[PDB]
Amino acid sequence: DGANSDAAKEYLTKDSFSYEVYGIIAMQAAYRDYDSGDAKQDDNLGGMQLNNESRIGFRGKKQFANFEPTFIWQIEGGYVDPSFGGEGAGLGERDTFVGFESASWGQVRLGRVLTPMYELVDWPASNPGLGDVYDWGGAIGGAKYQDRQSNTIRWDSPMYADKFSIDAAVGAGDKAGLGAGDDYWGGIAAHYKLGPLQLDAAYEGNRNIEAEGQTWENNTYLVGVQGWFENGISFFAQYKYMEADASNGVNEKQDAMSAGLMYTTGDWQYKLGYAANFDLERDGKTLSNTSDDVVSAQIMYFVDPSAVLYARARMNDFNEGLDGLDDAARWTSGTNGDYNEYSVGVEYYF
Amino acid sequence: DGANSDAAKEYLTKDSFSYEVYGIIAMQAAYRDYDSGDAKQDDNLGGMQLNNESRIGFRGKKQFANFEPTFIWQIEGGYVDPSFGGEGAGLGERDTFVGFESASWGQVRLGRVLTPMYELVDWPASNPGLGDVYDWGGAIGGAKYQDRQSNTIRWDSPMYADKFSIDAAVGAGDKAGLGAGDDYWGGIAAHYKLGPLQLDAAYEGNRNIEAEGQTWENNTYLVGVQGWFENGISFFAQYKYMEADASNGVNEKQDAMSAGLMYTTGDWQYKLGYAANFDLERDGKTLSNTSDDVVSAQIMYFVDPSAVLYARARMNDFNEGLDGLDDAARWTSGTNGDYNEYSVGVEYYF
Amino acid sequence: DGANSDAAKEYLTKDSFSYEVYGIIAMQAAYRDYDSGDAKQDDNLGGMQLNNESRIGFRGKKQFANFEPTFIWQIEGGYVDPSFGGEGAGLGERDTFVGFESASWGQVRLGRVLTPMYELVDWPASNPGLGDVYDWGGAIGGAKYQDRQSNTIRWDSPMYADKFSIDAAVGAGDKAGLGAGDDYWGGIAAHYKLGPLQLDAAYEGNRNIEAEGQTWENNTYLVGVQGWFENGISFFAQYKYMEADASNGVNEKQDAMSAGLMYTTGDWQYKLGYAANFDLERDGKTLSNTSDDVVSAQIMYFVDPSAVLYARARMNDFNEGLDGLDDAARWTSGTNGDYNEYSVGVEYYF
Ligand SMILES: CN[C@@H]1[C@@H](O)[C@@H](O[C@@H]2[C@@H](O)[C@H](O[C@H]3O[C@H](CN)CC[C@H]3N)[C@@H](N)C[C@H]2N)OC[C@]1(C)O
Ligand SMILES: CCCCCCCCOCCOCCOCCOCCO
Ligand SMILES: CCCCCCCCOCCOCCOCCOCCO
Ligand code: NA
Ligand code: NA
Ligand code: NA
Ligand code: NA
Ligand code: NA
Ligand code: NA
Ligand code: NA
Ligand code: NA
Ligand code: NA
Repeated sequence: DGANSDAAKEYLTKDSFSYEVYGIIAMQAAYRDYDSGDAKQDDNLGGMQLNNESRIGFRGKKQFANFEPTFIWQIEGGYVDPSFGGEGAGLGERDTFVGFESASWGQVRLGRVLTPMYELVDWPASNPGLGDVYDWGGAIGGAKYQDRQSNTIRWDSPMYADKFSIDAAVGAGDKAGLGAGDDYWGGIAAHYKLGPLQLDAAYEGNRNIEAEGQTWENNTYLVGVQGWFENGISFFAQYKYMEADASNGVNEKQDAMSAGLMYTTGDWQYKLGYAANFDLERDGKTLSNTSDDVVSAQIMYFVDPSAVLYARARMNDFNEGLDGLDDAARWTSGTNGDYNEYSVGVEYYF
Repeated sequence: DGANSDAAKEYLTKDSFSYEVYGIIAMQAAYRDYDSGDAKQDDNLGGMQLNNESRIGFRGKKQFANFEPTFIWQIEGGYVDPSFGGEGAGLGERDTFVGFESASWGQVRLGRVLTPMYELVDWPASNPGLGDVYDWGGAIGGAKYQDRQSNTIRWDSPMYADKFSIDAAVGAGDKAGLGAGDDYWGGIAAHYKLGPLQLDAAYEGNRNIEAEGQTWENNTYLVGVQGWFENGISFFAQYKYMEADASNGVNEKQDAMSAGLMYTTGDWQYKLGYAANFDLERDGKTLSNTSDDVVSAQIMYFVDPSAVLYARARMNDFNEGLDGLDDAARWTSGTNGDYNEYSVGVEYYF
Repeated sequence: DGANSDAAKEYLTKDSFSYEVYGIIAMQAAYRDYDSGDAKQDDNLGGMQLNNESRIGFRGKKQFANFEPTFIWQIEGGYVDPSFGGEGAGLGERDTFVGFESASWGQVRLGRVLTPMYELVDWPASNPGLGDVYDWGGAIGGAKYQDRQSNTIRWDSPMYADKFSIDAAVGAGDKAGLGAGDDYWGGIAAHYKLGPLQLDAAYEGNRNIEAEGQTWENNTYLVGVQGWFENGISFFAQYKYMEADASNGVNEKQDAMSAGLMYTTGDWQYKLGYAANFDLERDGKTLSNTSDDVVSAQIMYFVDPSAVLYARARMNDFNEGLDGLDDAARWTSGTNGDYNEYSVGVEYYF
């Protein structure tokens, strides 16, 4: 089977030992206390779980004899036993790609990677534990952006003048990746280092998204700043603007923000985070109680150059629900209800 | 994505080459002869299969610079192609955990591990081929015990005075691990070395088990002995007592036993095994024909220090069926009918 | 759980470092242009995808102290992100076996391997991109052959007199592997190297195949020739004859062929391929328009001893459909409709 059967194994010279095994060992013991309005649902969803986000990966680089740009590849496994999921992950569930790099024009990757917009949403703005609100939270229809996405081509520019970089990507959408749709998206992000500050801007457009009986277009915009000061204080702040248009003329808009404050001293880092989605507006009308927010606190100990220990507490306050354009409830990260979470964890890199 | 995204890869110093790849290569060619009472069911269930229980694992240890107890981790894949199943296993389907160890207080593991009770049920008492009766066999409702279980914290004591050790564990149940329940369980085992003998006792309690339209509590108790004699004879014997209470007032009790005899000489080991479940009692009344038993013989050849070859033959005689508390047939390991199995196998450890 | 619990890990001497990690990094960017007769279906199925056929494997050999023939084993992962599928593959989805080998009598493998017949169908006769027609295409009922198959024992002879080799195999069927049937199959292939030519012949019989409310018997025969000339010209040609007999007395026949021409000069290889399935005959009557064919062109660049780059174009013309013996449509590789495909790709072996 496959594009060339096992011919590579029969005719090519094996490049023995040209790989690296790597892994992130990551365990979070997390107790969730839900307040959904239903005592049984709270008992099911809440309680103590172990969130095992350990993963194994393989990666390598190769200088082909007949081609100047260096070939790069990566295959990274999924989380081996996350909370709320069964055990076991396949290889290739996380960033998994081939590509080429050259110091002059940067790096082009093909495969499964983070979109330029999602990368900024994810880090720094989803940490610590802000992601239920800022990453995959929100009430807007269609697809505000992809996150980790297969069938993508992504270009990461060089760091021009040691100060300015661009990431650009296009790819197939989720249904298109199964031969079940013709959705697609394109995106671009830019970063500018201004001394102790970094400026970020990003865009993503999704097209031909099928949902709630309509076809959707989404456009999402993001601006952010990150900074670190000499007294050990650092911060980030991000503003995010989401627009969606359905094929029946319905328009939706929602915006969001995320901010974080960190104090690093010695082997310790203290962190506070806040994120909110504001009320969704549909066809000029504000939908009441469609906002979300989360406040988070974290203390982290640099127990080793390769590892951290941390404790975290957060409070999620979600929207009360809304209907999509087909008169059914629209799923959001608030569907299961509000909760608080107390957790301790370890992360280790080999 | 995740509790801390890809921050570990970005900010931590990679602890290169600090891992081990290990594996058990295990293949059993097994012919089954079923006598279910339906000739077509016999043809489907029976016949020759290959039972590929090979698996790959990763593990390592790390002395963190700022923390005295040693960090340990393991990620083990599932069986790559077992009999009666499709091919392919993910990483993390078997014992997969992080933990800490210190010579004074032993070892604590968090993740997916064997329960204290199941570890004794599994070894030595399920071997060779006694498991259909003694491990997952039985007629009792609820969950008599978990076996390999995610969302567990397990403490293994040191071997005090070269004689006495304890294993204790608590964890979330199966539905709770999907956010769909609040089942939980706790267990404890103790081992006492009296020269050539070892004494074993174990307990497990499961709570809030949802099954057959009821909520269940289970309590399971186990006592056993194992012995090694230098004329080459070794043996084990176990008695197991299981009780279950449903929320509609039903009580069930069942007990079981397992015994094995071994003669080891040179590169050879002969083994006989026997296990039985006795009649289930429901509400003080014994249910007739709800018992099971199995007799097994095995010859094992130590073909290498790292590997064994073995041949095995066993006869399973199962219960004749019983209803659960929702007036439908209760699934047991006897549902598919009686069978004999003849097999040869290899196991190899790298 | 398992035939021997975790006893290997507790009692056997670990053969550390007796393993190899290997991989094929394989990425194909493929644009599909469908002409199915329905514009929506054309839009869903067609478009650009990445076909990531990268996979990771583990393999090794061990000379047992007490056994002459060398022990061999392999565990190979599946495709990490193929087109039309989700991401993630388990270990063991591809060739995964244990076995023994000796220079005198060849090699026996137990586990998941290609059948002798399928190996010739796959390479050379399905390349480049002829497989939709010649590999899993075709309209005949039952199972014309297995491809990669679990529960197999396969014997590969030595190359006698440097000229003649045999592969023979038997195994359980797909439902038998789940204990849901008693299908099985046997096959044999032979190869003869006569100067610049290689001659190939193969047979496979499948029995007790359940499909379309019937039980099927299949017999498939194959003859082929491959040639390599010193001026850089090479070719292959293969003929395939398939017969099937259903348990209600219906008989079916179909034949097929595949041919390819290659010109290799320096670091370049040009390739043209053609394959066709001819009209199916059912109970002596030809069913019109049940034939398929494909024409394909490829240019391949040997970018490295370990890697190739290639570009490829093909046009698939499929049958218009047919009913099975239960009066429902019989699925074939033409069910989704005709299409053209343009692609570029890379393959790399480490
Ligand atoms: C849980 N039963 C599994 C069965 O689902 C399958 O293994 C799946 C595997 O096929 C899935 O992968 C498959 O389905 C994915 C969506 N869930 C998309 C990718 C696809 N290859 C993995 N995500 C999980 C394994 N347990 O085959 C092995 C098994 C044990 O029988
Ligand atoms: C210290 C380990 C020695 C274990 C030896 C094996 C013991 C075999 O005992 C079997 C007893 O037979 C049980 C009959 O059923 C008992 C009914 O009472 C329990 C209620 O279910
Ligand atoms: C060394 C032998 C070289 C082989 C060349 C002979 C093969 C030529 O036969 C081609 C026959 O094709 C005729 C029609 O193909 C089948 C119908 O097409 C299906 C359209 O749906
Ligand atoms: Na719960
Ligand atoms: Na989990
Ligand atoms: Na997506
Ligand atoms: Na069978
Ligand atoms: Na199997
Ligand atoms: Na369980
Ligand atoms: Na499409
Ligand atoms: Na895919
Ligand atoms: Na098959």
